[PDB]
Amino acid sequence: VGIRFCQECNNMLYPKEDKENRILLYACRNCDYQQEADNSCIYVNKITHEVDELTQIIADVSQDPTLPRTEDHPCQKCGHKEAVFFQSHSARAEDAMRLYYVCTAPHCGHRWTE
Amino acid sequence: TVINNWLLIEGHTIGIGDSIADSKTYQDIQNTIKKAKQDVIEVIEKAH
Ligand SMILES: [Zn+2]
Ligand SMILES: [Zn+2]
Repeated sequence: VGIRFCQECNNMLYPKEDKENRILLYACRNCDYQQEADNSCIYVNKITHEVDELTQIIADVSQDPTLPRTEDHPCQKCGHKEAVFFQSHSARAEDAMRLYYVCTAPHCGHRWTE
Repeated sequence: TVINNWLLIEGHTIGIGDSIADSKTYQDIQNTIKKAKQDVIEVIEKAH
């Protein structure tokens, strides 16, 4: 999945085949540094990719003066009443109007979606 | 010619009295507008 780098030349490690022990080795093209990986999966491609933005929503959006606010949706963690909300705010989304919420209490930053 | 010289008797105009409605009509229009805005709000709530 991710990119792993050689410790000698600090270049990308390409996958190379070990035709003796039937094992996967990551080797670079600059030096002869070898490795054994734990992912065991070279490549992964998901075409749905309906990523939940709760990973990508920052908790600092609560300081936006231009966002709507509601008090009928208390925070799950700290029980604070006021909570900002907004829409998906994502391009390349075929169809979405679901709301997202962020707690406005400082240092809480709870970001959920009912 | 005939209609113009007769129109010199009847006359024609356009004014605010011709562009103003009645109180009952104003109430009807405002009611309809409020109902439509409420329905739009309901649709938005269902979408959310
Ligand atoms: Zn290397
Ligand atoms: Zn909270």
